[PDB]
Amino acid sequence: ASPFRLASAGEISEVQGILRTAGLLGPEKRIAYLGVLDPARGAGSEAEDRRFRVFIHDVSGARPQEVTVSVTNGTVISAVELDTAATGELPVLEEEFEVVEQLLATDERWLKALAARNLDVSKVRVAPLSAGVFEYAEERGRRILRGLAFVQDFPEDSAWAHPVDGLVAYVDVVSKEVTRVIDTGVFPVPAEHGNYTDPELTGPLRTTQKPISITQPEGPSFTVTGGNHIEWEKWSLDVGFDVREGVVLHNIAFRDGDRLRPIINRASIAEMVVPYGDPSPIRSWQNYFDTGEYLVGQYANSLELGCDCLGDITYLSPVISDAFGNPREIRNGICMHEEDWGILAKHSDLWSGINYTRRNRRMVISFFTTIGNYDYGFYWYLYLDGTIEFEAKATGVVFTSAFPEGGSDNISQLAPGLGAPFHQHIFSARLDMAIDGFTNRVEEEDVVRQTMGPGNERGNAFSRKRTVLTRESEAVREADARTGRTWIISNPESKNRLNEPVGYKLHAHNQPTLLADPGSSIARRAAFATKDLWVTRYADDERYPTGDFVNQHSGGAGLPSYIAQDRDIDGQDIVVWHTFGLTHFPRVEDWPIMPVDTVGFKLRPEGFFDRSPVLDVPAN
Amino acid sequence: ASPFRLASAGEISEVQGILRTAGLLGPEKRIAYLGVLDPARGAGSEAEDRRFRVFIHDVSGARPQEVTVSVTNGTVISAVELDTAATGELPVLEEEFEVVEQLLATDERWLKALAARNLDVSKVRVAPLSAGVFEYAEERGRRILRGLAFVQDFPEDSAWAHPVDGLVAYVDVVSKEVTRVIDTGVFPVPAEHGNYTDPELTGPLRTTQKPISITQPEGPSFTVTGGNHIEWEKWSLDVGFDVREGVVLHNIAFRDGDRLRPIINRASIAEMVVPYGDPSPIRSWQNYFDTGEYLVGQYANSLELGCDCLGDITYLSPVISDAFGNPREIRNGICMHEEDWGILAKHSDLWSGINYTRRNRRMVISFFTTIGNYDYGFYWYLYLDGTIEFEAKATGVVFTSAFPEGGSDNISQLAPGLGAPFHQHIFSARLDMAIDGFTNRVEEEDVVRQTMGPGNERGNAFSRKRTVLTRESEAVREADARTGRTWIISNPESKNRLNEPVGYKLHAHNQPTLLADPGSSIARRAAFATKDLWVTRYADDERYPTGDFVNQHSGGAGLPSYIAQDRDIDGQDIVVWHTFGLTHFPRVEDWPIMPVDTVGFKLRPEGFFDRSPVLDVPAN
Ligand SMILES: [Cu+2]
Ligand SMILES: [Cu+2]
Ligand code: NA
Ligand code: NA
Repeated sequence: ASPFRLASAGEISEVQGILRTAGLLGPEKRIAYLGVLDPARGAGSEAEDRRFRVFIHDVSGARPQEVTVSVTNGTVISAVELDTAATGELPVLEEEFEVVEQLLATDERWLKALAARNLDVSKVRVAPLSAGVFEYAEERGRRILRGLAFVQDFPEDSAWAHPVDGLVAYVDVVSKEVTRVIDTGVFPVPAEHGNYTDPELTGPLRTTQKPISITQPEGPSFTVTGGNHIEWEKWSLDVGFDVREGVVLHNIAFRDGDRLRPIINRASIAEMVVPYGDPSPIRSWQNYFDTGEYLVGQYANSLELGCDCLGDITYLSPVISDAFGNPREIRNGICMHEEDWGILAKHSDLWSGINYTRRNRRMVISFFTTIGNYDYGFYWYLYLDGTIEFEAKATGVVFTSAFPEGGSDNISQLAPGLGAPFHQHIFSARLDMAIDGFTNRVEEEDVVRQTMGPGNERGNAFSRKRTVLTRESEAVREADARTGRTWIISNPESKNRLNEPVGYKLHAHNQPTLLADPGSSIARRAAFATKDLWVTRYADDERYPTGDFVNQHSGGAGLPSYIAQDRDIDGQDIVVWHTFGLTHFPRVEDWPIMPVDTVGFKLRPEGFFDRSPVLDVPAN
Repeated sequence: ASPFRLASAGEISEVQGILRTAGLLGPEKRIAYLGVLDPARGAGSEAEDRRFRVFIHDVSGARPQEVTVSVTNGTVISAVELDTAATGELPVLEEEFEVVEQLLATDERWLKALAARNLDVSKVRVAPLSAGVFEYAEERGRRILRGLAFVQDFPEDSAWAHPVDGLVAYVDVVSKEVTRVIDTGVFPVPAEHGNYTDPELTGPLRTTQKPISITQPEGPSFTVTGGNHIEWEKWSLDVGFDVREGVVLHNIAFRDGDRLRPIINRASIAEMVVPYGDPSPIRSWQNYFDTGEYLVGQYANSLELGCDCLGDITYLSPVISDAFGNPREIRNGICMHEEDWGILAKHSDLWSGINYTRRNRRMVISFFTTIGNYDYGFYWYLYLDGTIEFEAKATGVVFTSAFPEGGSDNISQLAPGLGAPFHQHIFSARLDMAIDGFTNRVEEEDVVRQTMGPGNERGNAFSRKRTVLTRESEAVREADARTGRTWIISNPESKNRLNEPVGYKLHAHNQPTLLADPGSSIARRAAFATKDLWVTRYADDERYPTGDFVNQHSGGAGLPSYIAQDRDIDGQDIVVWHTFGLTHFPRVEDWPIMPVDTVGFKLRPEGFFDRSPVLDVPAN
């Protein structure tokens, strides 16, 4: 019944038939992206209109199209040819991963470089990497992928231990041409293996780990209705899934007594960028937008009970489309469960003699994704006390290079002759705010130091200042950990019983933002990442901080272009964009597979409730 | 057998007898502090010498003494009269808590102020607060406590909801004199109650929370031997307990294959300070060193299975001394258990087709303490991958005031007429480092931005710089979140297989440090808190960042005085002092009892192991 229900297999078959009868899905076509569109502002129209956005690629070489279709009304709504030299290529196709290794396997120049290194071609894996935009003018308009080579000694070998440095090729995957092959010098191929399941490397496994058993004998405290509508401990929300963004949260709300109070209309990780800091021309072009270029949702793992998700777990299995419009189920793609979170509140009073202790709990909603050497867990947490937290978990295998003779200021050595280039993982959270409704605004809050003097005779005083962001042109903000800087999203027209506007406070981790030079290509294409916080006026088509077509776009689209409109955000329908990430100087302990590292943010109520919202929690 | 074993009841009886026969523990004496001394550097002396340090107070008015005794040799080792006007008062006695309310209950000036507010004296609770050092010259040399009044409407009432503003008194607890009573004006006593167990306030309790069951059918994976020696998942350590510091960790080490590698010799929270930012003369003197002035260990709660500690929990019950030298057991004062911590490592490889997932685990060691309105949980965590984390959990009831007519820049309103002054909770972690032994050093690590140009043609490069701290005079460091600043403690004489010095990286949360004016009394007495990081050369008697006698000391002792020696720390026996804390602008949701807020730090291996140390973890 709900317009926010997950796309069904049936709905996706219907989309493929509508594109077929309309003659848009010919045998030369590929679906590069398919997703349900969110209902428009003011869903007061009786009965939904399930619409779908589709990106259609033409392998033969024709121009691609952007298509909207209504499955409610079996009709194509719009269909637009795209000039990709202008607005950007389409997302990388999964079938294109192999084409780079196969195109290179017959190229004369490729084989010359391999033979000079005594590499058997059937042993060389080639990674299909996004091209970006640089100085090669013949790439404009063309669908380009660059290739980096790794040696696999045998089928089960970890190729990441054997990079082939000094060598890169570029590939046009439509016309199937190796446009360039660059060989800047021979580097020794690192010899040590990195197979983390070889008893030779692991040694004997531990016998010391006794089991931890986490059960819920009466089942879980949350309920799911309609496929994806969660109700848990006064929280209410819909779990959506998009093949580009991954897990999306809609209609996050809190049942304060008898009325349902909205908090966030839509929450998602709307882009990630991984820029590399090795200035070597073999790699100085390396930057991946995993979300924008590859679509992280389509590589969601299936999560195993007992290994990935432990406890009483409820699964969701979202449906996406393959390149031909057939429905594909991702079995057990989303984990949801509650877990114990220690003490919520505690006090033993000397004067009343009353002792009081309550436990905290969190709702967990997660999925895990693999793009090549990288694996990423996306975790959303809901806590009893109203706090909302996001956490990214980064693991997998580090991207490797050779370690140069006598060192490097931009690469870490992980094993003899084996290096790891410096890089970042930067995420963009897009928070469509709905603090007690849609009239919201953002204040910046700084700690204020006071000087010893009149009115502050003992020099102990300190305060805080709040600056309202009224226009988009002044809502591009930087962190300042030293002054305790946070941001409050409030509703100026909704007050608590103290006659204060209700609000939520955003707590950032204050990690470094984009390190690249402001004149670089990557600072241009990933402008959102140069700043910690952006606020925009909501608009239906302002969906991604980089725009709709990241692959080989020349830069400027998305956030820098939205805020140019200089719209009013003082008490309006606004969207908060928060940049946060990890700056990774790889360590020996990251090799040969890396332990999880984490980064995130959280939002806590700030005068949203009239008292603590967890007075009614039992003792058990 | 171990010299780091917890003090026993027998040992404490023996201490009381030795002080008795020696005529130091007369009927006018009080033990204000008793603790075991750590073994000296080079414990190669066969058989230990269990020594004890004792602070002895004289209620009659004589001078107090500092005494060392050996229970191994039943002899007093040293005994020193103290000039407390010079070196500071002794810690606050527990029996002194009542004396302020009883001394004030017969004072003419106190009763005059109460009658002008129609307060029945038998209903007024008085909080015994530390005095600090300010402008009152008659306080030098005297044992002073200040008193703030709260109304209790009935025995089980929460007095914190009913502060009596505009009123403070000062009290000499030795001669029993009310030295001053200041009444700066009448404020309405806030009327709403804050009883969080009253069904009227809580409403009906939730019936929606189903149970979470955490069991270990084969028992826990860690072993305890000798009372307090932990071995768990290659970790090894001793859990100590001191009535001032609380839980202390000794001899933290990691079993890397066959050899036992030390990491940290001694870890403790060596001081906490809570400064208030309300400039009102009723409160502008308010600062508590809970550790230094009150001794947090002696207020450790007893932790209930199922409420405070959930799972398969092992308890320790430490023994301390009461004011008369009788042993007092704190039943179930320390919780230790392991808990599941999600995914440790994960990768699905496209080319090898191998799927790999491991879970992480943490060892938990905690206690909980109550000082008046405040409750604090101290958590030390040990992780499979070598990470060490500390976490403070702050809860209890916020300290309250009246909320003034038409607002305040230094106080939050929590209920009609009820305010909460701004304040901080600042902790000092003292880390006696032993990275693969005692030759250690500290480098500061900053991210380095590079300009687009020659050698960096595409403007993508970035690097990092490490600055060695060689003398104490240059080891007073500040955070800088914007440049990713961290600190590495390494051993220049111990290398990994890449010929890099092994090391651990300290990750700080980068919260604001002491906000008070640098000329304030509190910036003088709490100098450690004005800076994020200090490094000192180890010395037996350099134990606390504030010195041994915090109560009413005029300032400068501890860290600022140690570093003046300008000793060498480049490859030496060093101690790291890390300042971290919470800046608390109270919110409505903090009332009437506050949900937990957290702050901490962590240390991760940085080239300490030759590869990942968790390759040998099973799948289960
Ligand atoms: Cu990384
Ligand atoms: Cu506080
Ligand atoms: Na909004
Ligand atoms: Na040391």
